[PDB]
Amino acid sequence: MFLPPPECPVFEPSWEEFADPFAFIHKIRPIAEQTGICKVRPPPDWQPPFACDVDKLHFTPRIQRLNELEAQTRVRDYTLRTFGEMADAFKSDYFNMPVHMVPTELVEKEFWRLVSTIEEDVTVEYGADIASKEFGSGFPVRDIKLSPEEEEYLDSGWNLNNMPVMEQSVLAHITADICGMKLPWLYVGMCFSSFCWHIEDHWSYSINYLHWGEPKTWYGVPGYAAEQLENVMKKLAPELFVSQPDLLHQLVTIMNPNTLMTHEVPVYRTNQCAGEFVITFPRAYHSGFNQGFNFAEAVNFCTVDWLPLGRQCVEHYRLLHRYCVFSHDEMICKMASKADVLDVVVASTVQKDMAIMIEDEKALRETVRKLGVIDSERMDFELLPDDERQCVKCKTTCFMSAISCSCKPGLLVCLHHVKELCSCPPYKYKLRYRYTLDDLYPMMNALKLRAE
Ligand SMILES: CC(C)C1C(=O)n2ncc(C#N)c2N=C1c1cnn(CCN(C)C)c1
Ligand SMILES: [Mn+2]
Ligand SMILES: [Mn+2]
Ligand SMILES: [Mn+2]
Ligand SMILES: [Zn+2]
Repeated sequence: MFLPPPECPVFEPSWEEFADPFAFIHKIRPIAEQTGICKVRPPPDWQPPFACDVDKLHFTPRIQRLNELEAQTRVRDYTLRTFGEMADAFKSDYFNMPVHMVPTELVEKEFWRLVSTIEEDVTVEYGADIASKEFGSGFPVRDIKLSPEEEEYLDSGWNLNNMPVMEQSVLAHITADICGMKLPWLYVGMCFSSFCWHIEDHWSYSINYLHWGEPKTWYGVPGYAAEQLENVMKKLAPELFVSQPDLLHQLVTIMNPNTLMTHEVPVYRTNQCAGEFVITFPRAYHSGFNQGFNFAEAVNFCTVDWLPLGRQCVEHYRLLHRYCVFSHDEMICKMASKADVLDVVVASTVQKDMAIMIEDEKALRETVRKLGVIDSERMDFELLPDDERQCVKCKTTCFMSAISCSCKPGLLVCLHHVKELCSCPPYKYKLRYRYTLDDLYPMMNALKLRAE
């Protein structure tokens, strides 16, 4: 027996409200961040054109078994037509019904039954990948000859290709290769194909658009309940919490929302239909499944609101020895170096994060100096491959500074883990720093000036 969570908030902005996506999100944040997810119905006039030949679109399917609490990684060939045909026949055969006459309530109820049952070993398939020449964005991009209809949506703020380059997303300024993160993912779904409970890398927002097809069912949990949900999962599925060698290597799972609700974790649901958006807020857990054959597109993004949470996330990561996707501080400094061309509100928020960064860095350098580290040299960390600049203990990506030691060449620790590097005496250690405090304070003041 399954009891559907309460519905999450649904917004129907006017064209005036809908115009600027970042302003609209900021306005709904008070409501939506209490539920973790929300749904956005664009004005009826807003309808981006979906033109597509299902025979030339091809992708490699991924296979998925559907067992509650079973571990899954978060890491053959179909055309969109053959997949679609496979998907419809599956659902149609499973229920002995036309795919559209099966109620969403029923598919939901059936999903939670089959993932629970040991006897059932339903496997399904799906597509998940970054856009490519074999399978491109569902939104119009610049390239062949576009219709005027297509051209109209080229520059839309809700065209998800545009989010990795809007200034209001601080992830745009990142000049590092983080393709997995800042580029939109494309998802081809069939009935029961499922995304396990997770939050986004670095606690970022995400936004998801269902282009066409049968709906996508979501479950969302507000950011404030994140560790509570983690406690419940740690008690019921500990194998998901054994630490992992690489970032692609995260274990996740399917878990009945009722189980979370039973343990006082607030959960909300929704059915995302074609032409609707779902937005997930920072550190809001979500999961769900598809009702049938469909096509979605999704991307992460980071508003100014997020910057302090961004800093908190990386400290988390340090404590948990989890790898980082990028350096938060390296991003902060990149923005500071372009203060003159920053949006004024952005510059203000960045300045505030940078002040915390600098006083924290000050204290850490005083601490390592009292541990006997005397020698130092400037080091351009941004030039090192990421796997070449992780703290050997906590795996954090170094940028502001690190300690090295001649006794163990090429190894680094962050300044929280000076004691974890070599067993040589302190004078053989070196402080590697990107900037001096004297370098940093003017960078921060440029941001201050820019913000008046
Ligand atoms: C079933 C699949 C096409 C799919 C999907 O439809 N969605 N829709 C939203 C999300 C998210 N977050 C999302 N994520 C999906 C997805 C990716 N990677 N994986 C593999 C591991 N996953 C179960 C967490 C599933
Ligand atoms: Mn099962
Ligand atoms: Mn997600
Ligand atoms: Mn530790
Ligand atoms: Zn460390």
